[PDB]
Amino acid sequence: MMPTPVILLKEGTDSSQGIPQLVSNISACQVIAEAVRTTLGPRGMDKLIVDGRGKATISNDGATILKLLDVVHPAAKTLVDIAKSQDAEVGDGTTSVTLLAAEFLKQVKPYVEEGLHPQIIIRAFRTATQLAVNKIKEIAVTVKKADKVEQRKLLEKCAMTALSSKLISQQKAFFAKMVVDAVMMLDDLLQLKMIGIKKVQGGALEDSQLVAGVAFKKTFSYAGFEMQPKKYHNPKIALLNVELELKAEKDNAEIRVHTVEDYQAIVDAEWNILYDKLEKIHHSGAKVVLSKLPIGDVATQYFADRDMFCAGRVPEEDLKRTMMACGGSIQTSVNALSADVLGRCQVFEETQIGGERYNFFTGCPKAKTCTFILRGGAEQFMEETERSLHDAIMIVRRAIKNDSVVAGGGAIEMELSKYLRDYSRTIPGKQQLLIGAYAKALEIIPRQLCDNAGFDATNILNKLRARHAQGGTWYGVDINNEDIADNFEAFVWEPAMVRINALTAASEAACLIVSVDETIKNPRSTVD
Amino acid sequence: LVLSQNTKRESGRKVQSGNINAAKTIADIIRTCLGPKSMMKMLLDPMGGIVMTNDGNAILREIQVQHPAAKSMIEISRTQDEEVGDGTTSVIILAGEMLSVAEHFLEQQMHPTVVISAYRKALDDMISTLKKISIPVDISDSDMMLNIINSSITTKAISRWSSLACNIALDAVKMVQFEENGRKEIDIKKYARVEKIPGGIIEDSCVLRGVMINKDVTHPRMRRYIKNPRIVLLDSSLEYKKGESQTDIEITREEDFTRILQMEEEYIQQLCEDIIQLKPDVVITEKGISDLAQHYLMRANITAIRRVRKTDNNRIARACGARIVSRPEELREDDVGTGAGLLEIKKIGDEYFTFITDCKDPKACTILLRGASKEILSEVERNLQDAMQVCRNVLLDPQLVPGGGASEMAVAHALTEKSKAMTGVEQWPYRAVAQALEVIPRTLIQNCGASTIRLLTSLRAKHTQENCETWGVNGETGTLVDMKELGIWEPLAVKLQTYKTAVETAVLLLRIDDIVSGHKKKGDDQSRQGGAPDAGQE
Amino acid sequence: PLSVFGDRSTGETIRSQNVMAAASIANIVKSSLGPVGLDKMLVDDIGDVTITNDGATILKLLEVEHPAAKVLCELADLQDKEVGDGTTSVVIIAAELLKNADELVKQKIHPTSVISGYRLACKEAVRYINENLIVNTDELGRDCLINAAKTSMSSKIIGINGDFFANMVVDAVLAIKYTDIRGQPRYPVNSVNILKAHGRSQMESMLISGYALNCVVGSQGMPKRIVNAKIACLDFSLQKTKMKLGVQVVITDPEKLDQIRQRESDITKERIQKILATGANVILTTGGIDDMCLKYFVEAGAMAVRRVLKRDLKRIAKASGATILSTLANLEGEETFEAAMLGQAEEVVQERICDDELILIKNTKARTSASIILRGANDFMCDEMERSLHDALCVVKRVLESKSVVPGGGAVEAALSIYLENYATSMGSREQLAIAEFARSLLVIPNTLAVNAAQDSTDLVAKLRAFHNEAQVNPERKNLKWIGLDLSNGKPRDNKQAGVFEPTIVKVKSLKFATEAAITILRIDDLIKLHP
Amino acid sequence: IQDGKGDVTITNDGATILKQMQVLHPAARMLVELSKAQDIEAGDGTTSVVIIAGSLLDSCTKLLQKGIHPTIISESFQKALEKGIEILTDMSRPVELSDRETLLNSATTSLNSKVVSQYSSLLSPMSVNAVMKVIDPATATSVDLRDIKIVKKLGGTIDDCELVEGLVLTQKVSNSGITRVEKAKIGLIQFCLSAPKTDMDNQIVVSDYAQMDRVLREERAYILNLVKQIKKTGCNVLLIQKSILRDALSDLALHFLNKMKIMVIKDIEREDIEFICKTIGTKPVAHIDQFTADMLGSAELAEEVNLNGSGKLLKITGCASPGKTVTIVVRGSNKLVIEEAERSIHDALCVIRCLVKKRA
Ligand SMILES: Nc1ncnc2c1ncn2[C@@H]1O[C@H](COP(=O)(O)OP(=O)(O)O)[C@@H](O)[C@H]1O
Ligand SMILES: Nc1ncnc2c1ncn2[C@@H]1O[C@H](COP(=O)(O)OP(=O)(O)O)[C@@H](O)[C@H]1O
Ligand SMILES: Nc1ncnc2c1ncn2[C@@H]1O[C@H](COP(=O)(O)OP(=O)(O)O)[C@@H](O)[C@H]1O
Ligand SMILES: [Mg+2]
Ligand SMILES: [Mg+2]
Ligand SMILES: [Mg+2]
Ligand SMILES: [Mg+2]
Repeated sequence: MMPTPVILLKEGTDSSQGIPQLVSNISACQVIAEAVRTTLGPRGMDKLIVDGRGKATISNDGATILKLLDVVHPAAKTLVDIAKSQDAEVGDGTTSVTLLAAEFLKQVKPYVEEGLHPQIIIRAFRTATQLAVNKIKEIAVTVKKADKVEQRKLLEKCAMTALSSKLISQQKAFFAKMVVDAVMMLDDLLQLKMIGIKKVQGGALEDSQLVAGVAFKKTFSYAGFEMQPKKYHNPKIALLNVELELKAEKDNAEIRVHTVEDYQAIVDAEWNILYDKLEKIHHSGAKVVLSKLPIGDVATQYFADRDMFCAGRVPEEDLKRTMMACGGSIQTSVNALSADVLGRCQVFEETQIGGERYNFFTGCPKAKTCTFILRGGAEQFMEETERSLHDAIMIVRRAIKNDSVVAGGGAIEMELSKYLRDYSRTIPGKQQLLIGAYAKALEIIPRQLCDNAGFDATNILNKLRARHAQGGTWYGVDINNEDIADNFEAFVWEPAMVRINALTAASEAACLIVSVDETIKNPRSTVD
Repeated sequence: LVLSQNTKRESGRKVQSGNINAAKTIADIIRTCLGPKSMMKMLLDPMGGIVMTNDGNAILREIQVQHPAAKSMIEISRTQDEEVGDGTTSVIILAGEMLSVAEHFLEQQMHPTVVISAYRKALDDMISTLKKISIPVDISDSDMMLNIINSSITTKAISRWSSLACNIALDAVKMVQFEENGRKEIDIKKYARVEKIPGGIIEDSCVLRGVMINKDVTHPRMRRYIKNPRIVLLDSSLEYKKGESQTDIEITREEDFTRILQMEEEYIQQLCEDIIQLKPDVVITEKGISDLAQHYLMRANITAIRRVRKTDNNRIARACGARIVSRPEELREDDVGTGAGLLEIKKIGDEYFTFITDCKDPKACTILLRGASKEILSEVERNLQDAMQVCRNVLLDPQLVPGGGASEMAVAHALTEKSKAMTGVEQWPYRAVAQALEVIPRTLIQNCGASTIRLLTSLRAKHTQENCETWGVNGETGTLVDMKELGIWEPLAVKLQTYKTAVETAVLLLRIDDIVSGHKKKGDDQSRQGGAPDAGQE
Repeated sequence: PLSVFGDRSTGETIRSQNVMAAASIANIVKSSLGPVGLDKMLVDDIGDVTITNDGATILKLLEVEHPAAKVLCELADLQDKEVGDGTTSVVIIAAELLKNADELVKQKIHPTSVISGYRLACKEAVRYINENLIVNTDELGRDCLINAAKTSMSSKIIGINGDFFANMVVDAVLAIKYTDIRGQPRYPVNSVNILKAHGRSQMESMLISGYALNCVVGSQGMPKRIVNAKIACLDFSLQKTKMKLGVQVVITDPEKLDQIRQRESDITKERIQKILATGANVILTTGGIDDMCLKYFVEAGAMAVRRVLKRDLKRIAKASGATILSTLANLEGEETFEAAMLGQAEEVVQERICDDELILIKNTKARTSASIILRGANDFMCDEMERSLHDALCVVKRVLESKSVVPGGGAVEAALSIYLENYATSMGSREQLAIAEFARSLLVIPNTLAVNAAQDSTDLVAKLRAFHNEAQVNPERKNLKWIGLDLSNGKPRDNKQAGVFEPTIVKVKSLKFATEAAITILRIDDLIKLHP
Repeated sequence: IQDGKGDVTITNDGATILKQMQVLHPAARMLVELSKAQDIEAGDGTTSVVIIAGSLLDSCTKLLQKGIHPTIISESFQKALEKGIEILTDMSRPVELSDRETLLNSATTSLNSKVVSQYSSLLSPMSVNAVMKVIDPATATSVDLRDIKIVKKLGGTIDDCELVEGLVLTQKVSNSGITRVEKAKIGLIQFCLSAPKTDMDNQIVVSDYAQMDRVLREERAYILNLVKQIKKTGCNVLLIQKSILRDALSDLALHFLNKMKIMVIKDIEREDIEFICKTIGTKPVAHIDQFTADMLGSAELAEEVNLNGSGKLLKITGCASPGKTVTIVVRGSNKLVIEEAERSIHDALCVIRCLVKKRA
């Protein structure tokens, strides 16, 4: 090229064009996939990443891992994006989505290198994706009985599957019961803010617990809080948005008096304002008082003398959960404290949980809320436990809304590879290669399972291809036996939407990455 | 890493368009230096020198570039200058135009090999058409040769003194013509030296029937004017020098030092006697001459000149008809040089100059240039080299071709007419290379300050008739003329070499799609060239 | 824990790196493969420019640091040394074998098994070529040589002019033919001299029946043309005689000094007289010739040439019938020069070539020799022409030594892909995959040809494989074996009838060398790079 | 292993790996010396010995932690070592070197570990023939592999390796035109064929042109008398030792030898002299007076064979009174596979040597 006295773009513009640019995009995607490969499946491992602040994060969750990697490659950002999208729409499959997208790209890399027009590749991807999605919706098992015991069994198995990859697999049956107990209490929108997850360092995973009620940590008590009682056996609960303390009646308020009698009247007036609020709260019958706003030392001692319980600065979310659990309403005014707005539980307590003090409202039968209390030996231990439970909870919600299950261990992947191989053998011959490549790519899930487990993925995939071509649709990897097995009978169940969205997202990422033929980086402004 | 950090690599349409643009830039540098109305350029050498010229090779030779395509174009100009000695701008412009019309086809999805095949076909047919429209010439017609040389200098600054320069070049080339042992030769490079003495007037510049050197007598008693000098040429020093071996002497006797010094003097006497045996008038040496040797030669009434360059001595040999010798004992009358008619040694300016300038049948000459300054005389020398190289090209291949772009238009028409039968996919590049030949008339018209569109249209139309292969442009009036009426006739060799170089470089630059740069030489051991064995060869 | 003073890559990391390096090297040259391949510029950090299509040349000029890439560069060099063609195809094939083999190793197929399969596939591909894909040049005559030369010259800057360049190449190889013990005809190329001279077009390149020397006469008074050339090839210098190191001149009688000085020159004179006494009109010497001696040659009417190159001298001697003499000394303790030690030639000339003269020795007896003067537009073109012509000469030499050729245009690679993908089914289960991958790798040559032609690589190679499968499963259609790519039309074509021939040794050695290189790189599973 | 320089090494040998990667830790350096000792004593097993050492130490870790003194550990290891010697000797079986199949299998196993495992069918029999030529299977108690010269030549494939029974020399032929001597009588001279030169500081003092000419004449006569005394014995191949003091072969001597039709090969190295003489049966001649026919070696052929544009080799094929010496020519396509081919062949030879002594 030539200098050209005046240049078109700003000096520093980096333009990568053509087949080399495309192959480099595919290679960057391969890197991103490798970064999460070893987390896939029951034999998957966790990753430790460290930030500039020096805080470490340990996770088996692919979305988390990729969020933490400071990926900057414009083409490799797309895998991060589709992992985020999977975590958003479904809550599981985040590693599978990245693996599938990268494997589609890897499989079409040879044809891309030999000048095959990308439009042809994206057409093939769209076709094979629609076919595989319709096939999942076709062979997905949806029990049409609406039986409750079978609908709890289904959710428990889907949750156990979603949890058989984490550091809580050795208690996953335990946690699965709780996850179901958790989502079977939420009302109809299955709000996640309605499930509380407290992390109390200290204790074992089996020491973790679910409270069908609410629980939250003690909140900056003043003097007299230890004079209060700490157990109530049928309390009525006043939930408030009220600051209970001697304060300026208003910030723009100015008192003006010209008499010492008026001075004393004003002092006593502040005191009577406060004492009137407290007396209304007391006469409502409430033996427990929670305020989203502070409760001063005067109010603390007042309630201690009346043998009531008070907690201020309660977080808004914990208050809303207390409301949905005990059955009251949050009051900014204490002037109408009817039993209609008070809440009620069978037991209130303040107990010690591993160095911390926690208030438990337990016994709420009308509870649309639950609170997980997770124990463990490290901040990141408990954080990854919470992430695992988030996967299980999202899985259980999606299953509740559509109990249409497929099998795992790569069973569904092998079935779709079979179906698409068959379909490709019936079409002209250009799309044949690309749809066969789609099929060969789908095999990355059982292959990676076998790899992470320490098997001979080749022999196992041979067994699977044969057994799926002989008749049989739910045969996949059996990890503890280093073999294959009917995973639908082994109860390796997976909501169909998981793999549906995985294929959709992976195919979209592949099509996007493959449609880009040029990358133009402008030079950074405000260089620094 | 895999390749070095300094290793860059470009590839694809970017490289192609970049090479073509570099070539087009080289062509735009010297596009205005074409024709009889060209303008001069004053280039500044890195040695503080100055070069005023309208010579394509001079310009592109004083420029330096870093793009390899531009390097290739400068090498084009060098090749054309060395081969034919003219066309150094026409070749560059034609290569630029061909690369442009190839950029047109590479923008589309045509492969460069297709363009190259079409270019090779077009070159074959250009050659055929040039040989078909050419005419012969009787090289014995001095007026014809002078007009041929005028058609080559009319474009250069010495066009003002045209009869003079033409006669100079013609006389010089005709004299330096030499046949020996059945092998014809000209060799304007080694003989026909151009010596330019700044000062005087250019109209007094002349070609001598002999040679001239910048030397004086060794002793002021020598003659500076001899009217029938017998001349001897030597490669050996007329001094007493050491031997090749370790010849250390050992003296014990008193008479031995004096006897050894007298032995030296007697050796010098013996050399000079070997010389005087042949009775020469002038003795010319490439090496030195001792003062005692001067004494002996002077006693013999011999004028001696020393420390002459080997090339000058060879020219003197060719001029006066002598054979250079290295051992005076082996001197013969067959080696003595008769043929010179006058040796003179005259003060030109403040410098003594030796002339041997009345020779009969001199096979070498000296063109004595006189003028305003060193730069002006350097330009005159370059123009004279053009003229003499053209005269030589003619004497070798006496076929003539019309100029003014007439040949370019005739060939363009012939190729356009042959392209109709093609009916393939190479007809477009073929017909582009045919219409790329018109950049010569076009450029000419531009340098006149006339209307390219109208004139080139009228000319393209004229050249479609039957007997119109000779119609072209008048570069001083901006009109159309018959070349047999104007007089601008180029040598067929010049045009053939021009077209060939242009087409071949277009081919060379179209075959390039990738550039790897920055890598090191990997060669430091005294610049390894060829030293190695092979597989037997018996 | 190790404490080694260096870096360490291990496992999939270093394997991926090796494959990346090999791929990089192969992608450098992939664009220069086949009649539609294009040339490359190379700039030497100083403005020194080199245009070339020769893969070995390109990889020699490159500045490579990775060892897995140095291996492929050395591979191209070795192919250039042992064959003279295939230097690009061998690199491409080695890199593709590495790619597919590393893909297998990622699937956790052991590298030993991949290596066994590659070795087996190489053996069987060589055998299948030698048994099914060879054509004997005897059945075809001389046009086979011209077609092989044109096939090698396609993809070079002497491509379309191959129609004529091949004739020159063929003539030259036939000219330098010599028969040895066992009566085997040998064609020792590198005895054809190739000179470069920018100027007249390529079509004006010249084949000289004889020899051409990039030298000139030593004195301008000497003749520059001689007809009945009697040639004396000398391996010593003609200068004033200097006594050797262990000899000193010590004068104690001044009356001797003159005579001693005189001999220092008279000795050399006598030698020259002896030479000239035999009739020698041309005297070539590897050493120098003082002016004193040049005068003897001038007066005799002889042509002396100094500083000639030893190899040029050996070739002129073998071709003209002369004997290179390091000394004028016989077995009788005297010093003489016999007229039998002379060579002969029908002419010796100093010819003008673009303001630069050279020497032409034309029509030598006792053997025929060959020179080629390449004529182009500048030094870059001429250098590329020299390299291309050397490739063509090597190709014709191989065709004449081993009289077997194979078709081009990916025909051999397509046939081997078919046969090896069918043959893998019998050999093990993982070695089976390795042999299938070797087969698939072989297709990178027609793939690259089609890609470079800017055509549908997939469709074309699929049609190729279809033709060759029909040929290998229908015994009445084995004549389809000769089908390969037509890159001027993008269509398969009978390449044996089209004239696209390559020496069998090219493909065979390409496969063997590519397989060995791939195995060597595919055996590395660790790397320790020590700090300098 | 890419060392401090650009020297690359692809290797499967434990001794080579360890000595090529500077380890920078006293214990690691001791392990390097251990692998060296195994390479000396046995020649193969250099990885196994290092792995055994590392494993014994990793075992000592937990013992030290248990609280055992690291002198109890050493002596108990000595105990286990003697008992293990006993066990291994008990499970061993004797072998006679006449059993060619046991040797072939030993060599094949030594090579399976290596890169040339593919070319085992070629390199194993050559590695057994080499050790069987340079010894007397009966009464032999060791093997000197210095009697087995390996000659690495870049070019061809590993399938082109050879077991030249004579000797091969990279020193080229100076006699241009004369190669492939049949019925060759070979003479190895340690004296110089050039102008006379005393061991003292000598000079030739000229004081008359007559002496000047006579000097060259007498030099020619001296050199010619030398080449005649060589030719008269029937010698047609001439190996000349390397001389750095004075010219071992003047151009005049080369001219005369060529006219006498004698192949001449100079620059022979002073370390190859015992090898060349043991191979051909020549006897080194240091004085022209003793250059007799009885000091020559009769070979059936001596040729300079081209390696397909990858150099040249001076190969002598056939030799009367053949010596307990053999040469292996190692071909290859890159210097790294060649270097590992050489090392692998050395491992096989050292296996057969480990078999000649301690026949178990
Ligand atoms: N017990 C099991 N046996 C075999 N395969 C399993 C088992 N549990 C989960 N899997 C499979 O492992 C995969 C889960 O991948 P994982 O990394 O755990 O979560 P994600 O869904 O985010 O990829 C699914 O294909 C699932 O079918
Ligand atoms: N008087 C003229 N009128 C028209 N054309 C001319 C005239 N004189 C020369 N020409 C042509 O114009 C071109 C001038 O060439 P010039 O400028 O000397 O550069 P070069 O000869 O080195 O290419 C030549 O093609 C010549 O034939
Ligand atoms: N005229 C042709 N038509 C079709 N294929 C050709 C032709 N010439 C060469 N080829 C193919 O291109 C491949 C590479 O050729 P080329 O690049 O010239 O040699 P190299 O690979 O040694 O650089 C060869 O294998 C040959 O089969
Ligand atoms: Mg999961
Ligand atoms: Mg001109
Ligand atoms: Mg080739
Ligand atoms: Mg071993």
